[PDB]
Amino acid sequence: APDSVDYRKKGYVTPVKNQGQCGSCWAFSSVGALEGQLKKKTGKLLNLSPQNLVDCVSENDGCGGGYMTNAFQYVQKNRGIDSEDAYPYVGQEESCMYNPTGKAAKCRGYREIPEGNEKALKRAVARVGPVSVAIDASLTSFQFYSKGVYYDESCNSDNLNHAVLAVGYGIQKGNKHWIIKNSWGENWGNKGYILMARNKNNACGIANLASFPKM
Amino acid sequence: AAPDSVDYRKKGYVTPVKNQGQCGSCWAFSSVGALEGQLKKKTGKLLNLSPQNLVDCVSENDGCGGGYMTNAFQYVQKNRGIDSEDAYPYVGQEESCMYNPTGKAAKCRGYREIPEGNEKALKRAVARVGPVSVAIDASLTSFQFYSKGVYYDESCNSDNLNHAVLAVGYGIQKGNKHWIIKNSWGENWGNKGYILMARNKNNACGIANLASFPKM
Ligand SMILES: *CC(=O)CNC(=O)[C@H](CC(C)C)N[C@@H](c1ccc(-c2ccc(S(C)(=O)=O)cc2)cc1)C(F)(F)F
Ligand SMILES: *CC(=O)CNC(=O)[C@H](CC(C)C)N[C@@H](c1ccc(-c2ccc(S(C)(=O)=O)cc2)cc1)C(F)(F)F
Ligand SMILES: [Ca+2]
Ligand SMILES: [Ca+2]
Ligand SMILES: [Ca+2]
Ligand SMILES: [Ca+2]
Repeated sequence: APDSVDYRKKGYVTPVKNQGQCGSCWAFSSVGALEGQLKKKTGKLLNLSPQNLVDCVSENDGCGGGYMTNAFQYVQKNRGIDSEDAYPYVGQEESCMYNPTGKAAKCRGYREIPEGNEKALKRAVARVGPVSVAIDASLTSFQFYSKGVYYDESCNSDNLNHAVLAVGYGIQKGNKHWIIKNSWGENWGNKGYILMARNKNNACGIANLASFPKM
Repeated sequence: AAPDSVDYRKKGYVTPVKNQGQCGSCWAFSSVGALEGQLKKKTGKLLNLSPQNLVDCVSENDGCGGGYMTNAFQYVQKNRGIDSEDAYPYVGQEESCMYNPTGKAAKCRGYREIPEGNEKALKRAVARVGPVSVAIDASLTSFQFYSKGVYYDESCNSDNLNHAVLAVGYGIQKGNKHWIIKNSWGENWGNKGYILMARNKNNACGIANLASFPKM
């Protein structure tokens, strides 16, 4: 495993999205991991549709929230997920409108990172690609993050409430970090990204509910 | 059109009422009951399946901390099997996964969901398939102290699903349509462990909001 990796440089990460008021971060996180695998398997980078997941993953609760594994299982059972161009984001739960003609990716299952294992999360980001992760995003400090390696001990690894995407990891000024892609728009944080402290005892519970799609 | 009333207990599709104890494992009892009914339907054999196997091994759920039935059906499918209660007994607390393939007694090819909120679709599913896993709002004190009769309470909350049970049938009693529900709180609870819950009373207690059954 390399000491640092960044999938944005390789072209495995789509532009930062804005979920709006909807509790759909889990759909943006799932799509980001699927997008990375799709690029890995076909050489194509394209936007996949979070709305498709919000409207059709009955295991989840639409804008009320959800888990990424349920999203990967749906794409697997459904035999596909639409591209964003074929099923645009609207920011509110609506009836399933999945369209097989707009199918842009498939999923053969999923793999979960063992709970709290930052070492395993790091190997996955390195050898598989971007990995869906859950963190505690409740603090005002995370919300007003702007630069540097974010860390707060008030972060509660037992209070997971937000889904994001680990697109890489590394070190900045001797400080280990995860490169995290958020879905709060290009203006939140650092152009929509946040560097989160790595190996500081699973800060913000970053390795507590991580998983990635199989393709 | 489906029959006016159905009771799979008369068909031998339902095992005795179990007691989950203090563990938040109602979802595992509801899942195993739905699997036990399809197993009886497809093979003619009725046997107890293991809730413990689900509690210890369904990583998508939280063990005794709670969970959902669809995650359990998805585990049995992905796992290629679920143990009998005899090969993996209920202990009422979270333990390490100790699934034994040699003790497998049922399998799952996935699951089907009932459309949300549709008590009509749920009635047709129960009649066509057998017992169906369902989730309800069991928080009311009237529910916890239920004894007999068709249960209905206007304050039951449809969006607050917090408990999993098993619909083994439906019918009518004293003019009130009902769902026949097997609970996992022991035989002393309710009516020998069962409760009749109001049917077609605008989805009372959210009975049709999260109903599913395993494919075999
Ligand atoms: C971020 C965001 O926009 C909302 N946060 C979440 O969705 C968060 C992500 C996890 C990865 C920490 N999850 C919340 C959540 C999970 C699950 C549900 C839910 C699913 C299914 C149903 S059901 C069975 O009735 O259809 C009901 C609820 C809701 C929210 C959580 F966990 F609360 F943080
Ligand atoms: C009945 C009983 O014994 C406890 N009630 C429940 O399990 C209830 C049944 C459903 C059908 C309403 N579900 C509760 C619940 C669901 C999900 C979790 C949970 C799942 C996964 C994780 S994770 C992300 O860490 O893997 C964490 C929690 C817990 C409880 C509910 F919804 F709260 F009523
Ligand atoms: Ca819903
Ligand atoms: Ca603080
Ligand atoms: Ca788990
Ligand atoms: Ca699931």
